Amino acid sequence: ARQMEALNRGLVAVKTDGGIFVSWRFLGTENASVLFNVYRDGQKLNAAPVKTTNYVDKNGSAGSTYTVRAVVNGTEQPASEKASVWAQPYHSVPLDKPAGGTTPKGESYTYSANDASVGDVDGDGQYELILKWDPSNSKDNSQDGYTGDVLIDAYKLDGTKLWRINLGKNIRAGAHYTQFMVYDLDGDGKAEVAMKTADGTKDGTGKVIGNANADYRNEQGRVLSGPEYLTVFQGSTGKELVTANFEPARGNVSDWGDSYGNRVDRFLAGIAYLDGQRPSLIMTRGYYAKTMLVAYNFRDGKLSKLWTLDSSKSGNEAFAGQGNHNLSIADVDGDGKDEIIFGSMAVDHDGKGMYSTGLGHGDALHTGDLDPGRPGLEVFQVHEDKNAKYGLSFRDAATGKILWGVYAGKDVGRGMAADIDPRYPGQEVWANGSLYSAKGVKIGSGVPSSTNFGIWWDGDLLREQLDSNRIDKWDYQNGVSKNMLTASGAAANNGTKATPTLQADLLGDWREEVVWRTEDSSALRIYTTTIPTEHRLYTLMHDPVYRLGIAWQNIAYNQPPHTSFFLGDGMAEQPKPNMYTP
Ligand SMILES: C[C@@H]1O[C@@H](O)[C@H](O)[C@H](O)[C@H]1O
Ligand SMILES: C[C@@H]1O[C@@H](O)[C@H](O)[C@H](O)[C@H]1O
Ligand SMILES: C[C@@H]1O[C@@H](O)[C@H](O)[C@H](O)[C@H]1O
Ligand SMILES: C[C@@H]1O[C@@H](O)[C@H](O)[C@H](O)[C@H]1O
Ligand SMILES: [Ca+2]
Ligand SMILES: [Ca+2]
Ligand SMILES: [Ca+2]
Ligand SMILES: [Ca+2]
Ligand SMILES: [Ca+2]
Ligand SMILES: [Ca+2]
Ligand SMILES: [Ca+2]
Ligand SMILES: [Ca+2]
Ligand SMILES: [Ca+2]
Ligand SMILES: [Ca+2]
Repeated sequence: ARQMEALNRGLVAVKTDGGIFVSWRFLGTENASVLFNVYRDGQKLNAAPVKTTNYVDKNGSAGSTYTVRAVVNGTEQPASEKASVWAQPYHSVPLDKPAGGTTPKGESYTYSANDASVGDVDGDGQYELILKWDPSNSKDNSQDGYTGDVLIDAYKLDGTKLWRINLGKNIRAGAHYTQFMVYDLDGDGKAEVAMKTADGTKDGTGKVIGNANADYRNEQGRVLSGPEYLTVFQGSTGKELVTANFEPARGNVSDWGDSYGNRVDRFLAGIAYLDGQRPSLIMTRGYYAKTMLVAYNFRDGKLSKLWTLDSSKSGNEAFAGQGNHNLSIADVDGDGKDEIIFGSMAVDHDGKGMYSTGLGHGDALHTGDLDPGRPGLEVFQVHEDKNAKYGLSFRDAATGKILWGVYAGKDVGRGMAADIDPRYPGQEVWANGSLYSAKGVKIGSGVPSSTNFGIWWDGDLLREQLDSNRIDKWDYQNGVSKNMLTASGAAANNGTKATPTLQADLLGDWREEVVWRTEDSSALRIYTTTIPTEHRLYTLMHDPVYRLGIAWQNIAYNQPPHTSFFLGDGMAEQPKPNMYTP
């Protein structure tokens, strides 16, 4: 059994024209025989216990409050936490927008709300939002220039700002720099926050790490010298718990494949259950050429290093040049322990390189049960090298064997995987203007109008699409996308990537919520679906691959999360998660 979060009922109630829509979690600790009673202000609404974890109360009002009681072995359990009614289709979390600044070159910049993650920092079973702020002069690794400070905040859903960490002048702003992990690493029931830090990083209590005044910014506005640190911060306070020297260490900038400072600063990170029971922290560096991955534990108040994979070591040459601007984490070989899907290569739970497809770097990656007729997980990936044998590859996750691929002869920058067509079993995949079945059979002539995120939003087991401030649904019979939601007043992030601040099943039933910032970053808006469903599934945060996907969603070029099992049309009934909570 794996350590997973002790979650509350996640009860939510939302005003609609047809009454109050109520939804809640089916928890990983609950059996299939569990049913529910719904109460409005202490009065039961349903004559018989309901199975599905959504309910429409036609008689409810904006002033109503709700509780749910589980019915276990014929006996009603204590009431859930109380839920009030959302007067809007989204819940707003007001933000403390940081003031703008000026760089040493006299350039002004302002802040916008950017990537988020979630963790329960106080252990009450409700997630907090951990938000990264982005200065308007943040930089790709290919670009020279100074950047504003990167700020990381924690908010409760009620709008309480718990803390701000300022990573300081020695941490450059941009997609590929700070990769922040939020997770209960030590198993006490409370999340911590881990990331790369430097001299001058200021914790949530205002304490500066290392050499407070050291300035290692070069004239390119890059930080290519000086110490580098790894810090675990307390989730509730942002206080520094432990700081160690960061590995993978920089060495020489040129070790990584250029001298101007691009390849050296290509970071990814993850949470992986390397021991099959408890989480470990993964920090990576490099992917275009030299590539390193290091694993750590944070347990019993100590940070410990577990292993290193270094492509520059004799025997590891095949593990250079393969990584994406993203990764996945999953138990692919069935031993209960997590492996790392690092673009075109994979790394075992003990840090040993498993395989490389040799197809090289790409920009999108999907690891899940894509072909439910083929035992094991599958990885769908796209490839940037115009001379790659395949521009899109669909492989056995464990062995790396290519099941099918298609030559593109060009950079294929986007690819998606989602069950959008029930006429073909399993998840469809699309890239480079074509849609395919899980078996590689081209379907029709179109593709969905986005190739970004997949989201479970409506009531059916097919997956919808998310891009920018929109949720769309694929009309598979007619081969066209149609809009389901346009979140007016909400904005996506990261320029052409057009990503939400976060997509995750963070409250209510199994459908995924979306967190988008407002245009002016004065608030985050959490949208939860009010489309009824006949289906009950365990909260996705209790799935061992989905939960890990939420932890890495922020990293570099944000990718959508996947479940460890096939969730889609014609799916088998999912088994209870094998888990315990702290
Ligand atoms: C942009 C940058 O922001 C902070 O790190 C400090 O105020 C520093 O002096 C300034 O140069
Ligand atoms: C306010 C504080 O001032 C100095 O100690 C450093 O510049 C540090 O990075 C900054 O956070
Ligand atoms: C400006 C922005 O920066 C990063 O998020 C990505 O490179 C994206 O494609 C670009 O549009
Ligand atoms: C939309 C906007 O685009 C780019 O300029 C930056 O990457 C920023 O972080 C993002 O939110
Ligand atoms: Ca909490
Ligand atoms: Ca903890
Ligand atoms: Ca495994
Ligand atoms: Ca293994
Ligand atoms: Ca790329
Ligand atoms: Ca499979
Ligand atoms: Ca399908
Ligand atoms: Ca659906
Ligand atoms: Ca939900
Ligand atoms: Ca990102």
